[PDB]
Amino acid sequence: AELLDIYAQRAAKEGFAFKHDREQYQLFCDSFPFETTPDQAQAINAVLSDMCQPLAMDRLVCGDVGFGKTEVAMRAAFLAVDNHKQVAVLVPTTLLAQQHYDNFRDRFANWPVRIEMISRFRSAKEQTQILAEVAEGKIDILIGTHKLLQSDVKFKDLGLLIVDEEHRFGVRHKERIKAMRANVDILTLTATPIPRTLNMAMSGMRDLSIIATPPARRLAVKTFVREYDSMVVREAILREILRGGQVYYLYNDVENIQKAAERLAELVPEARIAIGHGQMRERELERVMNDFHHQRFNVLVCTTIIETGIDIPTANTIIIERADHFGLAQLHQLRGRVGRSHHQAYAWLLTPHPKAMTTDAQKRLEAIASLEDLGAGFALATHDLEIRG
DNA sequence: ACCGCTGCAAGGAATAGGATACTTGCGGGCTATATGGCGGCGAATACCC
RNA sequence: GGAGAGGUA
DNA sequence: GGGTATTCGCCGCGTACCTCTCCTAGCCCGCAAGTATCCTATTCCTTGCAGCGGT
Ligand SMILES: Nc1ncnc2c1ncn2[C@@H]1O[C@H](COP(=O)(O)OP(=O)(O)O)[C@@H](O)[C@H]1O
Ligand code: BEF
Repeated sequence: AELLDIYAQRAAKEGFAFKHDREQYQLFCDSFPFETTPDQAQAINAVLSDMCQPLAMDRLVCGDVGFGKTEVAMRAAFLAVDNHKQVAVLVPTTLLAQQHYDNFRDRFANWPVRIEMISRFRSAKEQTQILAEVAEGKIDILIGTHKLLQSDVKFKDLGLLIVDEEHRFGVRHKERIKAMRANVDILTLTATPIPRTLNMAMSGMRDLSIIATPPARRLAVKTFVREYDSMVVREAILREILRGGQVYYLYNDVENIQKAAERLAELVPEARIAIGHGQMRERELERVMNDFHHQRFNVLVCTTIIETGIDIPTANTIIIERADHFGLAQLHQLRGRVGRSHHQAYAWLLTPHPKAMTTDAQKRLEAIASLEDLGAGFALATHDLEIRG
């Protein structure tokens, strides 16, 4: 009955056709100072052909982290601004939202087009101005979190929508963003699908694509599943400090993180530490993110806001503290978030007492330890299927 | 004497764990179709006048 | 209490 | 009617003792036990409205 309200098998849509100029797109390729992997090229060809088709997309590009997936979005946005179709981008954070903001600014500091962000960082006074500008269409590239899906943003011609890290998103988020215009091209970027989406990809009802081709210098990431030792963490911190890198410290607490920062400072007097949590006024958060870009302090304690990831090649090691309750997707994503460089990264994993571990925690840890190699996220997602169900 | 700010609830994503509705085999409690034995004898038909 | 089987004189 | 033959069915078949076993069938409804499921918590994130210093 619900579908009979639409009077179609999800088929009342006619879609849209994009026009691409081969020379213009080739010029944008020239503005990209890199060479894409063959599977990245295949994904580019598939997405460009699909948008050239007069139908709307729902395409999964589920490849492992560190495979330059974002550049596919960069080129999609370039072809969107070629048509001037008011592209919007969604990510469930502010850190990676800022990362995408600056990346798009870099991609379009040569191409005349307007890129901006709308999130908690912006004041409402300028949020209203952003909404007015996107109502008149003077803005083409917007980056922001769920503020857009609050029945407040107005688009003269909403023609392209982008979503990153489909995981951690509840249902009806995609429906709320779809409600505005049916024939918009949906580009679903992600690192790992949740079981339902992966099963639907298997069904073939949604377009799917995989990029099993890592960059040249992306060597593996070492992993070490160890019991709670206060010395391995210190010596690994020193190992990366002598290397000249940044350590990602995970503890997953917003109360004892304060004490833990000074505790690990006493453990490692050589370490310069900043304190990070999502319950902060965000001014010092962006300031210390800038500091991290400058690597003035080495090791950062943080909650799961780090999961989205703005990894710098300088960072080459992650030490966690809680290893009893974390999903396999998160484990693999934070494993692969490190790197983007020629240098061998590391992933030091700290576990509390083995007998305090429940059976499922043992299964998760043994599974993540069993597999350690490139192109491991997709197979890990397949294994997570039949586990989470 | 008006305002933008902080802060304090309401609703999304990840784990453990008891309650409790659901399913099942029973134990006692109850109700309701033959075929290898003769002999004697008296009554009951059959019969053919 | 009643049936069935075997046995003794 | 009547004297007769033929058939049908009922009646009957020793006394005393010892050992052993087994004695209605089937349905049905309460009921004990065992279980899969559903609601109950914890941790993270991003909103929406009421106080509130400050001027
Ligand atoms: N084929 C390649 N060769 C060398 N470096 C690459 C290649 N593809 C991507 N990179 C680099 O690796 C980084 C990966 O970042 P990102 O696009 O966020 O990857 P992912 O989205 O998979 O995490 C990019 O910033 C880019 O500079
Ligand atoms: F979206 Be990614 F993994 F940078």
